[PDB]
Amino acid sequence: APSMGTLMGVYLPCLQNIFGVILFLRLTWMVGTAGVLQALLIVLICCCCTLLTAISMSAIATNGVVPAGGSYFMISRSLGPEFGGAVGLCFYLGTTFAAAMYILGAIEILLTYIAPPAAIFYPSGAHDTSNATLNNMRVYGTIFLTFMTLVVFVGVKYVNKFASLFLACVIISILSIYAGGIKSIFDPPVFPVCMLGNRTLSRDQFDICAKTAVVDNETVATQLWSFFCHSPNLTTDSCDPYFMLNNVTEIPGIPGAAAGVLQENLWSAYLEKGDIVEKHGLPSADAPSLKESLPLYVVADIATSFTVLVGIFFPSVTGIMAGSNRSGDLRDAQKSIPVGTILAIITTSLVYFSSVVLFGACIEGVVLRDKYGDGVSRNLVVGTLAWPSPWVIVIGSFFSTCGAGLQSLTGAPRLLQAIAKDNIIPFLRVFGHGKVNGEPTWALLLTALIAELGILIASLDMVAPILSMFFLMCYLFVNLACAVQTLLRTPNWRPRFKYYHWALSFLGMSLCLALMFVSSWYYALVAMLIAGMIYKYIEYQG
Amino acid sequence: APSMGTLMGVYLPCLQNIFGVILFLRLTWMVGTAGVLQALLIVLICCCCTLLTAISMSAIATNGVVPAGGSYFMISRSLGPEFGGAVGLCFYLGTTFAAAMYILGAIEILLTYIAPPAAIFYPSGAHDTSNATLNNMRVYGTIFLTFMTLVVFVGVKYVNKFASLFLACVIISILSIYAGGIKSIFDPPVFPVCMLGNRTLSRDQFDICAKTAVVDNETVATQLWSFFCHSPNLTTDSCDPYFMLNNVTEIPGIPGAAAGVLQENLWSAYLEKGDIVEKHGLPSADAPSLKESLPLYVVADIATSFTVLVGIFFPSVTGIMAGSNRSGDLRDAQKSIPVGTILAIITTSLVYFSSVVLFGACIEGVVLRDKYGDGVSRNLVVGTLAWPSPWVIVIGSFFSTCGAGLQSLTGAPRLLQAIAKDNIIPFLRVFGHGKVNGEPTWALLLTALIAELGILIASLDMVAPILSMFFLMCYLFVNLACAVQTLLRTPNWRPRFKYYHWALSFLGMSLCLALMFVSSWYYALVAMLIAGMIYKYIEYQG
Ligand SMILES: *[C@@H]1O[C@H](CO)[C@@H](O[C@@H]2O[C@H](CO)[C@@H](O)[C@H](O)[C@H]2NC(C)=O)[C@H](O)[C@H]1NC(C)=O
Ligand SMILES: *[C@@H]1O[C@H](CO)[C@@H](O[C@@H]2O[C@H](CO)[C@@H](O)[C@H](O)[C@H]2NC(C)=O)[C@H](O)[C@H]1NC(C)=O
Ligand SMILES: *[C@@H]1O[C@H](CO)[C@@H](O[C@@H]2O[C@H](CO)[C@@H](O)[C@H](O)[C@H]2NC(C)=O)[C@H](O)[C@H]1NC(C)=O
Ligand SMILES: *[C@@H]1O[C@H](CO)[C@@H](O[C@@H]2O[C@H](CO)[C@@H](O)[C@H](O)[C@H]2NC(C)=O)[C@H](O)[C@H]1NC(C)=O
Ligand SMILES: Cc1csc(N(C(=O)CSc2ccc(-c3ccccc3)nn2)C2CC2)n1
Ligand SMILES: Cc1csc(N(C(=O)CSc2ccc(-c3ccccc3)nn2)C2CC2)n1
Repeated sequence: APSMGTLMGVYLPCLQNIFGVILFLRLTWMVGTAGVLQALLIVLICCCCTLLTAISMSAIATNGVVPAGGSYFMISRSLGPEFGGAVGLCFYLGTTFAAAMYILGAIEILLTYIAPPAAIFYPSGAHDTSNATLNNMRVYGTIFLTFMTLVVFVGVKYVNKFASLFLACVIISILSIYAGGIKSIFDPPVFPVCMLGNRTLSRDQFDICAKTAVVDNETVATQLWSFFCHSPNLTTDSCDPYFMLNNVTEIPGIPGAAAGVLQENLWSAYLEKGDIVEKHGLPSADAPSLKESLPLYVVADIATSFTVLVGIFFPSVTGIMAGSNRSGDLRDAQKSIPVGTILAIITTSLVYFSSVVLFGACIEGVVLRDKYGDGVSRNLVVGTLAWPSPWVIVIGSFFSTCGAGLQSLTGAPRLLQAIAKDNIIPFLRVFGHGKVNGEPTWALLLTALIAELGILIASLDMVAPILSMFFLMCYLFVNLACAVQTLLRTPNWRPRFKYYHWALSFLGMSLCLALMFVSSWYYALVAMLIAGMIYKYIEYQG
Repeated sequence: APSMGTLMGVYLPCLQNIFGVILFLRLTWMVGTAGVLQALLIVLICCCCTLLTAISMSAIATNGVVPAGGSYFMISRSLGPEFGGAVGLCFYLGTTFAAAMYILGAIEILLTYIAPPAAIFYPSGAHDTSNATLNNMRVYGTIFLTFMTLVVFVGVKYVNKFASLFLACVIISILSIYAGGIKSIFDPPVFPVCMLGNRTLSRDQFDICAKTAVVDNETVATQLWSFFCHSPNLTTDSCDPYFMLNNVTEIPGIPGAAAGVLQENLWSAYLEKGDIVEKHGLPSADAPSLKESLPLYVVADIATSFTVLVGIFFPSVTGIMAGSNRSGDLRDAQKSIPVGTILAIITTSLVYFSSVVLFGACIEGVVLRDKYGDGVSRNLVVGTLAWPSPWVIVIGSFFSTCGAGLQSLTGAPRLLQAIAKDNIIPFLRVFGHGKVNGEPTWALLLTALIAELGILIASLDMVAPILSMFFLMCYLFVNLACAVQTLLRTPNWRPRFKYYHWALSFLGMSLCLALMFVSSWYYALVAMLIAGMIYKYIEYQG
């Protein structure tokens, strides 16, 4: 018999789950590659679909009748059980796999940056190859998932504390990054980046960045010159003409917040796979490039385009259902779910916009698209923006991913119990009537096993678009259910009196159905096929 | 009401399906990497498991009661329907996917070698990237699969003709390769291979193989010297010391059949990924190797070991069920299936052994492990062994793969109909009572759709071990069923009177159950789980 109210019941969980980790790490890459304007447009599109879905859900919940079950109950009541069951099952699978991926990301964040100094779990995998890190993940993520499932098994009263602490840490990290940005505007930090000609080269091989140097009144080896130039004598031009013709120089990578940098970084620059990231302002002579010289540069990892960028970014904006599916507590959910969801979504969108604009206007353009940090000692560029130190941002990202995973894991069992509580799927009957007070039991086991299988895979990033397709399908179905319910003599209305809600819901449904289509039609077809199969099975069961 | 007799009914299909294409292309790689002795041992192990399964099947069929259905009916009658249904379903899936992979391999053989000159289907894909070839396959394989399904739909009376022609072509290719081997023993061909120091380098960049040459009474550019050495003047040692210190030379790659080559090629040589294949007899100085010089060599593709080699080779020895599942024709199958299966299996094993020994004793060891042909103009080494020309061997391989795919496609519907003919699986009832005369109809559609999905994947090589696991599970279950049936008061006995059949079946079952385990336990666990799920579903249906 829980009742979590509005603020903690539906606002904090949604905001905490929405943030993810894309803001801390991939946001700089996106802004650098697509420019400020295109990044703003893409974030606006994603937030627009999410806000339209939230508004449709609020309109549906205005009736104040949802007793239990998340969006699945609403969809089943409005449209019909046959579609509602399939949508709920797909959404539950997506939520479980998203929780698994969040936990994996948190574990890998911890391994790479959190405590690599403590052997970076070297005994766990010994770093023989990528398999070593994969095993380290497969073990540590499982060790953490067991604890997460154990904690979530107890009533949510003991779950909201950890989520609140994680959200507090994430907010602290965001405030620190903004303070670092303002300080850089008032006092730029130090962050040298090595650029030869007008290109950029990873500063991980040579100790110093200079074609020639003088030690003991004599020319030096110039380790940089040693690479791509095997002649250790100054009076020699044997190696590639690029070194001799072009010139090497060092430029700040974090010139702070200034009008010039932001204005120069406005437009976008998409590069195909294998290209070399190079600044445009400074000069560079043209000469043939030796094949061996290619590795000693900065090369794009994947092709860059608006559609691919939108597909990559969209998942970071999902998870608005944390406060929707969770309905056991929060008495009088009618007056709580919509306001909380809208507030959290709007705050997240505003923070995303401000962060993207600041990143565009603060950091040097060349560094931004230098993904993986190979350009500068592989260290986190955004971390240096943090006021105190990169540790604050790294720990913030780790806690954010862990908390998002925990919130998704907590949410999934409620939806599973709601689906099974109704005799809609014959073989899910046992997964109902959990512990007293309505807590989900005997379904937490199923969700935990699903997450454990996902962890055992330890490569869920391969099937990235499947979860996005599931989430978009659920949102589109919610929008359509709201539209039909309003059409079919729905008295539920906000203070504004009009029929424009029909058009709004249709616009959102079309918008981020085409969104999923452009993201990956290849997997959208598979997701639609799975939904159809579940719908046919439901029809057979009747 | 068909009756195909013994020879054509059960012998020709099994033998023509067993051959595959591994003999023509990968056999040389296996013999070169693992040596003659280890290749003989591995082929012996695979053929031993296959022959033990065949003998167990013959013992079971000695009762002369199998009216219809392949190994599934035997297993269900002996052990029990619960296991039989699951084993039959897994075997049917494996056969369908094997047919799809065979058709894909045939299409890719045609694209790469059959008719690349006819634009190599350039308009189909334009060769923009690997996606171009993938689309070419996805289209041509479907175009061929539609025709294959259409032909197989008609009674087998119109199917055995194409299989007979394909088997005739394959036998012609085998005879040609043996004749070429004997001729090389009596008259070695010409096949220069470029070796620097004691290593080997692909002869695809430079026109001639010589560190220096004289044209117009002057030193030449020496294109080979241009690669890895960018100084175009003879009086210069700027480039890597390997070229100057070591010496480059040309050696025959096909010295014919001689005692020395075979004796020197006896022992094995396993190399880890990234290694460089080098001969042992000739000398080679030691000096540092430049990083850029690495690509201009011959590098192993994957790690080499006995277990991985056995796992790779085993699928080339399966398919002995072609004459077993097909039982609609061949009246009095009791006196036909065992003799035909044993004869075909023994002939295939003998041909494999002889071919491996000849390959070991004929071709130069260095070339053998030069997979993909990059060592010598990417052209098929085994093709040059053919007496008339490589075209005979290439067409033989293409026809062999096409025929194997066609035979598997023909076999699958019979097993599907047999499974559905019995009300064991509730939802397979519709897939029964095909066209008159017992021909499979309304199940050929399902098998064709499964094959079409596999083609659309066009990358079935990724899940290679799954089909191997399915086949090994089916064979092991057949062996266990034979053992139990003989134990449970089975009067079926051959002229030899003894109870050693129990021990023989147990030995085979253990042998190539551990075979699948060593091949891939990772996927063996998944296959076992799928079989258990099918068994539980069957139990529920009762
Ligand atoms: C890299 O070195 C070149 C050297 O030419 C610089 O271009 C100028 O070249 C003239 C020719 O002797 C010199 O007198 C100038 O001193 C050079 N300019 C400078 C600033 O040194 C080129 O400018 C150098 N790179 C950069 C970024 O300045
Ligand atoms: C860095 O330098 C390159 C080349 O110097 C410039 O981009 C063009 O590159 C082509 C090479 O095919 C040159 O022919 C052009 O002269 C270069 N400038 C143009 C086309 O305006 C550019 O300065 C930089 N390239 C980037 C930033 O991608
Ligand atoms: C590659 O060239 C070397 C050159 O040293 C050959 O080794 C011998 O070196 C001496 C030293 O001058 C020469 O007089 C000999 O003529 C060289 N031998 C030969 C056969 O030319 C080395 O033998 C050469 N490579 C091969 C495979 O013979
Ligand atoms: C080809 O040459 C290599 C090296 O010259 C020989 O294998 C050994 O390689 C190591 C390199 O670390 C040398 O130190 C040894 O002197 C080489 N010979 C040995 C260990 O007996 C060998 O002749 C050839 N390598 C092959 C065939 O793999
Ligand atoms: C060390 C590190 C750096 S960056 C990083 N990352 C993360 O920590 C995120 S892992 C992740 C990815 C996707 C999803 C997801 C959620 C909902 C729907 C679809 C997908 N969830 N979680 C990933 C590469 C960006 N790890
Ligand atoms: C151009 C070319 C060269 S070599 C080649 N190959 C082929 O043509 C064979 S494609 C193939 C592979 C596996 C199976 C199979 C059958 C039964 C059970 C498990 C696997 N069937 N078919 C493949 C790489 C060797 N193509």
